[PDB]
Amino acid sequence: GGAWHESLGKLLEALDRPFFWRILAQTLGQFAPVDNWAALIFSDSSPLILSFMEEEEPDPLISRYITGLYLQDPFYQVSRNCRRGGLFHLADIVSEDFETTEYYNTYFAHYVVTDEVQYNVPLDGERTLCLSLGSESRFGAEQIALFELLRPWVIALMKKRIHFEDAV
Amino acid sequence: GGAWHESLGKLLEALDRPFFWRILAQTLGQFAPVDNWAALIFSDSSPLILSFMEEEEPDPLISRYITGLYLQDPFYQVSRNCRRGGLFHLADIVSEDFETTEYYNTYFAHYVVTDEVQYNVPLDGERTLCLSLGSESRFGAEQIALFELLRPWVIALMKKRIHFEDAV
Repeated sequence: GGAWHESLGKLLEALDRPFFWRILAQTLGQFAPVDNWAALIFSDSSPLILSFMEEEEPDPLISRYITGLYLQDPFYQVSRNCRRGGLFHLADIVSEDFETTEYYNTYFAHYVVTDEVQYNVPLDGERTLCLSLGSESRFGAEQIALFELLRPWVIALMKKRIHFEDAV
Repeated sequence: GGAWHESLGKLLEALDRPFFWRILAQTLGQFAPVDNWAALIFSDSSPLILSFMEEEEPDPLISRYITGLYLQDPFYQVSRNCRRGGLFHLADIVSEDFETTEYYNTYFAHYVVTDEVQYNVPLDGERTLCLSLGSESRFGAEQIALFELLRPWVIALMKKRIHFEDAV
């Protein structure tokens, strides 16, 4: 104990700061091999990217994701199909032709690499706030178990962060 | 473990709700004999009471506190003298004539009873956000130690709660 309370305080303190999502991903990365991350809102229009690890001349892959490739992102599709939200692991939500999509060979291979989980937080009838955590290795059952253990306050925090998002 | 993460989630979820201070005091009351509580902002004018356990025909003692008796409250005086804020325990901050003040025999005896601690969070050069936790028994060293252990995220949370206070 001890160090966890100071970690929590630093995370709560960042709730109204630009680097909040970086601190949340780094906090969760203490329990799991989080190698990349993105925070975004899915909806019936283009995804709104709130923050991501490699954020900055923008990579044309980001624009391609926003203007169409996100339609092939299994995590976007689950946001339309599982309207209660939750915690999703890549292997549980892919179609069989996932590996044949352009999304897989362009955006995914670069920004996610191997495995992914996402916290999905419905914001209203149309919008879903999502925190994607990617790994160059695999998230195992012990990591998924941890993500579920922490989920009560992860999703509470995410929902409260919306108040300090200006694009929203 | 386990139950603590759900407690934290319920507290973070309440951050924009009227009952936030009640949930914070009840969360801390799991570690200590918190029998009463109040959240308030001290300044160079009258105290602004944000929430308190017995909140509701108002007790004329509350009005008396706000219009003058707070000047004899050792926790108000420490907010003027210790401008970094912190965690304060009653016995460490009283004057010797504390027990002879009207405040002691009227407001304190009713609303606090025996012992008190307060988290003090400076808001600017003049205002101090305070969470008072009172007990009909004494807070011992083990309880003070706990309050200090949790303090990093208690005060981070308190500061963030200001965004959802409308009177402010």
